[PDB]
Amino acid sequence: VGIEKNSHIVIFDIHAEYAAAFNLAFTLNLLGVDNLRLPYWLMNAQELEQIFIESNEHNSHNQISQFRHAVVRNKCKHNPTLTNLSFDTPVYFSIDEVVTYLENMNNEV
Amino acid sequence: LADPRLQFLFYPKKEDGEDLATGDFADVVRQFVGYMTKSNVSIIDLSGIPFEVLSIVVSLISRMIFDFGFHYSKNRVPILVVCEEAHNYLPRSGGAAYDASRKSIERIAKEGRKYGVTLMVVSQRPSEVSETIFSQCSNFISLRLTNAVDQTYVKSLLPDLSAGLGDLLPNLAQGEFLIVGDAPLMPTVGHFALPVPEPHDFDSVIDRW
Amino acid sequence: LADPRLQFLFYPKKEDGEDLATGDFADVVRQFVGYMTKSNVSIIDLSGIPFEVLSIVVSLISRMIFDFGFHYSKNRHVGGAVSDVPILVVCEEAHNYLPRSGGAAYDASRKSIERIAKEGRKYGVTLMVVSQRPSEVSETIFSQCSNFISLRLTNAVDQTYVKSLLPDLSAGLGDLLPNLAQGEF
Amino acid sequence: LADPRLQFLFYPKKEDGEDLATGDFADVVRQFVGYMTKSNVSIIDLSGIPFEVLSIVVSLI
Amino acid sequence: GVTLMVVSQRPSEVSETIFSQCSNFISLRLTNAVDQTYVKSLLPDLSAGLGDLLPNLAQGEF
Amino acid sequence: HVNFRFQIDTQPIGTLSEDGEFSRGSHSLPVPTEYAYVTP
Repeated sequence: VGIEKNSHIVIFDIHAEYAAAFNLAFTLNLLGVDNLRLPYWLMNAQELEQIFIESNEHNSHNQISQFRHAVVRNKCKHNPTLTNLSFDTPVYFSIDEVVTYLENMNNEV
Repeated sequence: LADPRLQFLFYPKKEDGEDLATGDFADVVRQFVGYMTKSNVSIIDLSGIPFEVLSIVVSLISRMIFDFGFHYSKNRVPILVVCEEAHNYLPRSGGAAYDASRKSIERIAKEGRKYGVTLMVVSQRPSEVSETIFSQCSNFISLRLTNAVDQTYVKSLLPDLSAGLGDLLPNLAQGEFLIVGDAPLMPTVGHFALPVPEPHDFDSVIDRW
Repeated sequence: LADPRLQFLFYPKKEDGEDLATGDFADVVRQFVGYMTKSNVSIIDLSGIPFEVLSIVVSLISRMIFDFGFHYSKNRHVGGAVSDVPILVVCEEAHNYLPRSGGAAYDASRKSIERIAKEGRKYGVTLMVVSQRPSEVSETIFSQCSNFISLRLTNAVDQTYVKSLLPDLSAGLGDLLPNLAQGEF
Repeated sequence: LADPRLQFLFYPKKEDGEDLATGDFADVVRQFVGYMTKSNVSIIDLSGIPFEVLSIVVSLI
Repeated sequence: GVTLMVVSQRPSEVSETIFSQCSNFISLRLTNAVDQTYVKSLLPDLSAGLGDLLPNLAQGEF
Repeated sequence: HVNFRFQIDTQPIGTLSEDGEFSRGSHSLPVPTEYAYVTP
């Protein structure tokens, strides 16, 4: 990086050992935990499954289908612009609303 | 959701105090890339991130770093991803907990040159790192490797290494290296110069608690 | 409830006899940490506790101590220093109650200790693990350790594993393990 | 469609400038195969073409 | 009456289905091992003594 | 015994100077007819 041309480096740093080397022409966004910004909804199908779903319940895939098309429902509610929506679509949405959606399934009468 | 430290995943704020909107998607993307002129460096610090949410973060970042370049070079400045302590999150054989990442990285190792995204791997224990990633590495740099298993394992990968060049590895001194691959005209032994700058009342607490 | 040997945690009370109030939950910490600034060895015996619910106990204790360390080290995060109150936790025959093959009753404790291995180094909590059956335990915990000490090993099924782990191993010195004499390491 | 690179295919125009029609299919192959006799080495050059549609390009040829 | 000719800087990448058809084979200097050992399996009349000479060929040697 | 003969085999581990420094990793080769001492 010409220290003693366009090139971008991204460093996975578990042990946090690299700040001192670069402290001195080139920007130094020294990202951190709180400084970080990241949404839950950008994820793709399978990690959407991972974070919250767990497999112990033996008829869980009932819930998998419920989940997968549920969030689609919530997005088409929050995406009246878009048509023929599906789960994989990473477009804005809210999860508390789907929490209430599934809650009403307990409220069933 | 009540889990405090994970809050940053569910509900983030900007400086103004607003909940994130879709418009700044690109903005957060350019939190990584940044300006095309005056190229910059990014340092993720993974210590604070919990251990159970470590794989997912990295798969997500890999997805973005890959697809941005896809779409930028479709019609036509490379980026490189440096993975330290690789073996923690790319094991040879492991359960689902670390599989989510295995899939993101391997695909690049299959094909990502066209886009300008390229990897770098660092491993103190090269044997316990998985099968697929290494074979797609053009050049190799090796410092001292004392343990016995790794001698044979690394001897296998690069057969340009003579029958005798293996014995050299345990006798390597402080800052001496062996480079083999396409870049060098001839296999050679070398020395590193040092870098500058080098890398490096209970009531009170329960009140916060 | 009729069991008289589990009343203590159900009925933990001072000599005064007054019931517990959430207003004060400091003393539970005090005993483990011991003191603010002076060496404090603090033993804990687990024999009397019935062998059924040991895991839950250890899990709760570890949770508390780790949280304490974390928050003091955060006050230091804003203080610009490392937490100068470090803790060491010695676990003998963990291979009894942290196996490779474990039931759910063990899982709910395993995770706890697992935590302390992967991140605790940052905040000031360290483990020491002692065993007689090396291969029996989950490789997960044993993989984190950096320094190692070995005595005589006449057994072979247990021999061949450790030879895989230790970092600076050589062929010649390794074969001395089986024929060592007592009091040698 | 706005792309100026891709219009040669979208808009093929002859020496006279007449519209393209199914009336003359055969002629289109004549350039690839060339003569009946006194054969010549036709050369395709793909440098100028964008690297996006090349896969779809080769198949029909 | 329609025939094919193929040229490849690195052979082992491309789908072997296409290579298997070819009957006559030409080779130049080849160094990379993963690219090397694969070829040896394809070509029909290869032997050890001649194959060993493949890597150390000079430029313009076929 | 066929006089007595005792053979010992050894592996290099590093170098030590006279002043006292210890550098790990070696490049030198000791020629024959040279003495071997027991570490004080």
